[PDB]
Amino acid sequence: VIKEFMRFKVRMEGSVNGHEFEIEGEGEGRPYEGTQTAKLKVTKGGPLPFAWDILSPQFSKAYVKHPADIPDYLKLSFPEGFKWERVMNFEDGGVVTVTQDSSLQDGEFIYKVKLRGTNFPSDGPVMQKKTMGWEASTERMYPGDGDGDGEAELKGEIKMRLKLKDGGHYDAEVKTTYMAKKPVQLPGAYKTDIKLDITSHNEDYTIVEQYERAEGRHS
Ligand SMILES: [Ca+2]
Ligand SMILES: [Ca+2]
Repeated sequence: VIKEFMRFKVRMEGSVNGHEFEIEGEGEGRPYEGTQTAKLKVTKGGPLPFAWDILSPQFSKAYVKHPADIPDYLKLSFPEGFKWERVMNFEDGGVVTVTQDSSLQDGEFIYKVKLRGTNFPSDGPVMQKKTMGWEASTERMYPGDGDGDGEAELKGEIKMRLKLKDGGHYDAEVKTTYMAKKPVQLPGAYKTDIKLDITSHNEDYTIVEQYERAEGRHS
């Protein structure tokens, strides 16, 4: 059901420091090559009064290139799909919590995202729009119980670093649990190398295009 070229549609509803917004977008990519693009539009609550960069990692793990000897748990979960739940703890106390549902309908992936950002300092780089994209990251994957049923799901941990417009960096610690909707084979521990670029945007980041390349490899 996962072809060599796949499209997706995404909707996000969120709030950051109480500012509510909605985003609708579409994407496409090559799931076995690990590459994908997305075009997002802010349909309500724009222009966003905070940095786009805290949203960009929430817009697609079916598109991670995996070697044949690492089970591709998230690809195997389809057509039913999977859910994920993420916490990002930023170094100045801001927090982003995300929940997401991924399914396959009419030959396309369907993503539904709910996001809540809290406690960003009013004078910090997120609320002041002083960020300039993510450095490449490495997510460390491992099987572990993330939902209290006693059975392992797939967990990931990332140390992420955002570049600052005025010079410097700004760090976040991220934990995600990925949960298949049907029983499928979990891998052992491995790592995923990820690089996400904003490839174009209008001046106020209400229409934004992203590109991501992601590849799983042995530890
Ligand atoms: Ca579990
Ligand atoms: Ca479970």
